[PDB]
Amino acid sequence: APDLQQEAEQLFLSSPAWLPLHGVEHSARKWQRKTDPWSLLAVLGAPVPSDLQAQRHPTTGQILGYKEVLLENTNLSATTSLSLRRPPGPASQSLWGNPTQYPFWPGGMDEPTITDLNTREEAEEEIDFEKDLLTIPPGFKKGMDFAPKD
Amino acid sequence: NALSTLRPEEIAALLSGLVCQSPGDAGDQLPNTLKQGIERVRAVAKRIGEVQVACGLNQTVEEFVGELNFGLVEVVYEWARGMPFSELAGLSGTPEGLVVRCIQRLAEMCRSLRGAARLVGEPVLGAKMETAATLLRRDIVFAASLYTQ
Amino acid sequence: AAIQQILGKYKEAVAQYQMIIKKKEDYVPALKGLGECHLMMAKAALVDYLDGKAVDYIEKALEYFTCALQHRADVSCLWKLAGDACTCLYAVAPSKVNVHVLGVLLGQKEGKQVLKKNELLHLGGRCYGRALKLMSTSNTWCDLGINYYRQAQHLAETGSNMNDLKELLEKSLHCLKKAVRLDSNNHLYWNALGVVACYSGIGNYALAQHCFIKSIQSEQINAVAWTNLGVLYLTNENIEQAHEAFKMAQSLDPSYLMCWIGQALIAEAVGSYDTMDLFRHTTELNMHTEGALGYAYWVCTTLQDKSNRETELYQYNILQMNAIPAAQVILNKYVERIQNYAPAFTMLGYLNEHLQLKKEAANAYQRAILLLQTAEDQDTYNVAIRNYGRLLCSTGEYDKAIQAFKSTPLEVLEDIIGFALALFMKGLYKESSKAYERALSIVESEQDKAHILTALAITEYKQGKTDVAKTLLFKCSILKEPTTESLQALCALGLAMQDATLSKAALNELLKHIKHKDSNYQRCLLTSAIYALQGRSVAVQKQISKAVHSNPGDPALWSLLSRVVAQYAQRNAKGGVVAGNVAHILDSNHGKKALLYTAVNQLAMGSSSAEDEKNTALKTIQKAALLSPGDPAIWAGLMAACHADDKLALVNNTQPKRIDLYLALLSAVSASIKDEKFFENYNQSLEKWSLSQAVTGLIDTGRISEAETLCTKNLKSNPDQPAVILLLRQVQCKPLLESQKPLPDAVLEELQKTVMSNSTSVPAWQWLAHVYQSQGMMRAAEMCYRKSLQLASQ
Amino acid sequence: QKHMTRTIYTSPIKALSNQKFRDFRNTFGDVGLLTGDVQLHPEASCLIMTTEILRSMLYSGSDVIRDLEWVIFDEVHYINDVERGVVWEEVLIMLPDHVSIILLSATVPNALEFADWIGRLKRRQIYVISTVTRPVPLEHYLFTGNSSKTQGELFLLLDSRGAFHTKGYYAAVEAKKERMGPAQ
Amino acid sequence: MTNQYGILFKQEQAHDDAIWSVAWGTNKKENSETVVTGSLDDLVKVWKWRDERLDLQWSLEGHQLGVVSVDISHTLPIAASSSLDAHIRLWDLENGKQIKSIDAGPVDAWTLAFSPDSQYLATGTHVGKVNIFGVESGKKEYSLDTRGKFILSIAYSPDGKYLASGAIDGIINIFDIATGKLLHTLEGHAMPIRSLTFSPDSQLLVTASDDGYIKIYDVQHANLAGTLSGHASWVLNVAFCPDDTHFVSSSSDKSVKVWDVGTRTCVHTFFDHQDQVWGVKYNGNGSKIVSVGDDQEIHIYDCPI
Amino acid sequence: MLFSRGLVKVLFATETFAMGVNMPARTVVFDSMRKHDGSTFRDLLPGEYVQMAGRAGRRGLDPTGTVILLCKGRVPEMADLHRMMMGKPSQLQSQFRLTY
RNA sequence: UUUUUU
Repeated sequence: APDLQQEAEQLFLSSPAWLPLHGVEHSARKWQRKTDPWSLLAVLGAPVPSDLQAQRHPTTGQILGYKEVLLENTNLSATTSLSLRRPPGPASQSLWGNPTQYPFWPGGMDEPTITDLNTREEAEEEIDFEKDLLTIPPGFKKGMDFAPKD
Repeated sequence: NALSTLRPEEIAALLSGLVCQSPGDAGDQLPNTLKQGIERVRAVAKRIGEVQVACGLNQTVEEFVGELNFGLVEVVYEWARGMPFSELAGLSGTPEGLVVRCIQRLAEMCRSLRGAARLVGEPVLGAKMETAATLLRRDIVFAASLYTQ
Repeated sequence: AAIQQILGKYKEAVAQYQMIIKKKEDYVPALKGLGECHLMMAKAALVDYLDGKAVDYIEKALEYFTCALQHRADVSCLWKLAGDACTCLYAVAPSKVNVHVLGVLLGQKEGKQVLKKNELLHLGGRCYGRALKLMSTSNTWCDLGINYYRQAQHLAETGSNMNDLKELLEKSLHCLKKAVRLDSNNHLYWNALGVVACYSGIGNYALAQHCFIKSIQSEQINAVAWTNLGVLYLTNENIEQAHEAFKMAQSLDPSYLMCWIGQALIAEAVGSYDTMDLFRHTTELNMHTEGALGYAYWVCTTLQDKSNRETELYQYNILQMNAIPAAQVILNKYVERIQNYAPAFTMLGYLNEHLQLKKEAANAYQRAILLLQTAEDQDTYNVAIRNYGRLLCSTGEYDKAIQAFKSTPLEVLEDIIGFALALFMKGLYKESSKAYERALSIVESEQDKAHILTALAITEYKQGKTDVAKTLLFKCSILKEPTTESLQALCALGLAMQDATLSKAALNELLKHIKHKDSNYQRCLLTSAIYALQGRSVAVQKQISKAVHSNPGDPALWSLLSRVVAQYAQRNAKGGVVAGNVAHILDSNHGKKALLYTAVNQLAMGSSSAEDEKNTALKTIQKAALLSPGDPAIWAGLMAACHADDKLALVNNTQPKRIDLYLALLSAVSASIKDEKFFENYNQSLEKWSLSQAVTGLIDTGRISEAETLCTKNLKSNPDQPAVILLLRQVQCKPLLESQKPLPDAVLEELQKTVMSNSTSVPAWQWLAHVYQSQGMMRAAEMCYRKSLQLASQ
Repeated sequence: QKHMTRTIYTSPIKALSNQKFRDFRNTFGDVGLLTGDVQLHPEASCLIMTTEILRSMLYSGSDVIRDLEWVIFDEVHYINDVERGVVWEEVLIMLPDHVSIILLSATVPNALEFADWIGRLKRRQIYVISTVTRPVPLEHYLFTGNSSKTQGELFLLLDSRGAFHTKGYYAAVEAKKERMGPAQ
Repeated sequence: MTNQYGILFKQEQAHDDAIWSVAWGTNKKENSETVVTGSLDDLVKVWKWRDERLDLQWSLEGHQLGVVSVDISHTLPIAASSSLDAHIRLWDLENGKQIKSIDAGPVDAWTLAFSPDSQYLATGTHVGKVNIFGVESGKKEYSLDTRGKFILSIAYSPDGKYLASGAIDGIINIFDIATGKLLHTLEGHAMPIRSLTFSPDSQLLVTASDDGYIKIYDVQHANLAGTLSGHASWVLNVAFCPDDTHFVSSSSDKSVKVWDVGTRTCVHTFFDHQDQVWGVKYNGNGSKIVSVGDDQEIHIYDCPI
Repeated sequence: MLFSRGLVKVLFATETFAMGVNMPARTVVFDSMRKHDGSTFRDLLPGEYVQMAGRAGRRGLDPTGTVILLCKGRVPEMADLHRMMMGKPSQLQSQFRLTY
């Protein structure tokens, strides 16, 4: 090791950097805060309504060709539907202890009775988008009054 | 705000009062923080039993609060520092199976609270329950079963 | 493969699809599956802020989709998936998007093309339109509307235009309204209409509220719609009702990110106490931009306030939740996503500075400099220059630091002080002195005045002029209260001149009224150096022993005691070994020096043990070499240990081992010295000792020729120095006198003459006396030994 | 295992479902175990669980229920417990219809008023099988100390044919009378 | 919710002094499972994990000082070792006898690493370079250069085309083997690195410095994906699992942690050693971990898949 | 695991061995008739006794199995021995209740 | 004074 005297001289008289005058503190810097809550708006996309399913020769079935057909059980989710047609799940997931997920139907219960027969494809109902706008959220007492846009 | 403001080696001893299933008593040689946290926990239980009995339920406040039976607070508090089992065996009069069972039933609850503090939005309880769990399982209390391996 | 894709597990599905494709190449369903897997991988990549991986994945997905569309281009789902792929790269920081599209997609099939962002989004719109042409469903209508929305958003966000994108927005509204009327029982279409309707270009809030309410009525389990109402109310100064909407949203889905961020924003607005924790929770869930900036802001603000460091806010949260590293990672991701905002860069520089990552801090400040060239406020540009220059000076490149400090008005204390230090670092001591004086003029907060006086003393001392430095340091002492830094500098200044008069006075002054200093190692070092100055050389060790008695903790003190016993009074070798061992035990990071010193003490001791393995000098020096292979002392210690082990084995008479490594160790010593900043005298001494030891070791083992060539090369480097020439004489005269021979008085006289050249060295005299004894001139040997004794005693 | 489906074996006692794990893994293939702390192989086709875990993954979906064929309720006479009998009925109610049930028991009298409840709670017929006459029958003796040095006399009070013997009781009581804490 | 981790075997005193490195190799096509360890001795003992226990097979030795790094090959039966002895002698592993000996001092080699095809055996020097020798074909065809400091860690990507190098003072350099050109230099930590590892498929590079943190970079860009801080002292090794989901780290605080890269959290900690743990590795289909420590012991754990 | 290979010869078990494990043995010997439950000091109900007694015979290694009662304090009081040693085990009740 | 599980 070096001798004590030069060790001390290097430690103190080598340069003025070691002084508290030149440290990382001793500036008292400030920053300004700028929030942006419009970034929070989220729009999700619709699923694909087609699958390209195979064909089967009516006798001794063989795949003649692949034809596209319409899927039927979309818009069903694991947290809003309780049937064995809903999408599998989020991912590999905790086996138990999961709120926000639905059990399957309990076996003594079927609970399916509805037809709702419109089945149109050009079913545009002519909704009015500016006549009478509903301004009360479900559960509140009052909404907010925005000025009409001309 | 009962549990949030304690050390991680104290929240485990405070929560040991829900699990022990052993003859119970209070203590003397206990810190002040534990001896006051026990009172806070007992007050929260008293409030819950008081809103239970004032509705039509038939379970008296005393019967609800009597499930809280501390008496392993000191033993768990000493266990979660690095103290080996032998000194615990000397410490107090409970059979050494009923102690390993209580510690095993506490390290499995201080891990579902890690899951619930992340759900409420309490990141300081999550970081204390994820410590009080890793310091609680080290030795023959958690020896692997012969059958399993 | 399809089943594996359904359940996640994208890599296995990709491998299976590729195995299928190798056999058959035109199999459309396999191609479609491969494209879909890559698209999903890209979206997962964009959830973490990895924007390069996503671009790669989408490029590959487009490859597969065009390959599939070549065979059957009548199917609709393929075109829709192509449009999905093209439009999922919004908000990916353009100049990061260059996509190698090829073939049918751009109408005619020519070669390849590299597309930028706007072009990619436009191609996406074309793909959805073409898919919709041949199968008119609602989902494609809604997706086309969203794509037009993204195109308008990109045009506005680059400030390229405004009011010349109106037709694009009206087209988007037309498509979205068509989708809603085609099936008015789907929460998705109403929600998409609501989001688009409140875009800054349209600004129809009544329709937006109506759309969000309709979406909620359609499906009660809807966090997205509730959070969208919360945002709408929050921006129009309605904190209470927005708070209610956010509360409903998180009640329905506790792990949705936007609602938690909204709660944090509301807590910040009304000035609550759990806003920092809310931002931390947001960071822990997943990486959003707004939560990232909020958490970083709060971490920096907490670091500024210096009344914290007992609070259990600073201590627990910051130092046991690792807030600083978490904030740094968060800011890196944010900055790569956004990259046109300066405060983010300055906070990143500050955090990097606290992690002592100085190069990265310089880069951050540099980018902030580039952004801030033109702005309404010039104060932030000057502060950025000061910080960048200061960090640049901290790690080499002094000229760049000087240039950076040039481009600012040097009128505030910070700029002048930084300029002075950069100037001093480069050289130019007079310039630094002038700058420090100029800074001294405009000074408040007398602590800084004392520090500037101390800096003045140091800088002029460098030139010489110790008298003026001394008077200036006394002038600093005349201030109301000393600073414990002027006193230490005064002691060191006294030590630089070999006079203990003022050093003792300064030390007594330092001890007298200063207790708030908490180093406790520096005072001991100064006290010991003062005692050594007077040549006492036993008191030194006694003084350090006193210091260790006071504070039996403090590994540093134990390590220093071991070092001093090795250097001064090496007759307590055993005690030194114990002290080094204690220092090493009482921590781990003092391993390096403590092991070096205990090894040297063990060398001095000899072999005074029970001939026990695993604790000899060789083992400890090897342990130290594994810990820190950087200093040259460990390698020199290794050379000494090998030689000593050979002699001990020879005494025990079993076998010499560890024979030929001296040349490699010498190379290691020189290479290691080359990178040490400055202890010049010590480095020169170390190199000289190592050279001598290597030559002697080579002579002993028996490789005479290598010793000769090494010595000759050293003399060929520089003119003669009377030390190495003695080494050359020794290597020369080894073969002769190994076999009996008489030597001629000419050679013998020459050797004697060479020895007088380098006097004041007892070894040399002993070796010459051995030569005389070998030939046999006994009385002459006696005289040479007598000279060595006289020299040693003096 | 022959049909590629999955099966759940559920036992109430934490220590009883460990050697069952050992014996089912030694006898055939893959057998996962799930308990309060153990989680060996939650991907096998013979998961062994305590009923409070199946009751907890019936309330959510858990996507294991999609592959079941059999649920082997092991000790179904714990329905009579006072603090845990509600678990067995939350499970037997919430089970979907495509999952067949096996109920091992311990010779209760009203087995047809319980299988009838499960038969019309679901809408499937349930077959009741009941046995008697266990192998290796057992003779219930009575040992009262006498001539403790070597001699030991055992009085028979119940035999391998179910016939109660009052003779053995009288002989035992009289020997006790003639003979008439840790040291004994 | 975590899996069932635990010890299977514990060799009581393998060597006579500290054990400084370990390599686990499933070299042969059959089930061989050979473990090679080097210590503060000359010994380079070659163990075999046969069915449920380690049986010592070779005790081969030719070194003069302590061994600082050992390595094994996946194709051939072969091994290499370097020491403070200034020699890189490479063994045979079948008859237990030395094959070659390469002269190289602390200015020519510190730590070993074979190629993916077991052909080149790169090492890190003192003056900053990386020296690539040639096994079975002589010595020192070429050296990659990074203008830096002493270099401690060397890693090869499993698929080839990447070589990474940590150094004293922190900086990290990534080369591509195809052309030998520096891709990019990370600034990383502020204290020595002394361990690096790629992931299978080579898209994730994991460092472990001297200050306690474990950076997780991302290759083909400069993105870092997080900082893992759960140790209480230096970190001395990181080994990445055969499936790209976990990795194991041994620190100088007597503890072996198992992380997972999906959520960047510590699943299980092993508290079984009694002194600094200098080496951790996986095996083949990663389901067991070997850990050699400062106290002379060899632990083998059980990490079920 | 040492009782399932016959390397241990006498086991001083309690009810935890009667329920939680299987491990058949040759001769089961009781020690009393009444076990405490909840401040009651009740005697063995027919359902319990059958289980512990039932794991007495082994499989093909012996003709029968002997269950030894070990009355020491007073007379066995055969009246309660009748209802304990033979008796309908228990009906199958339903402890349904509401939890939160 | 027996026994127990998320």
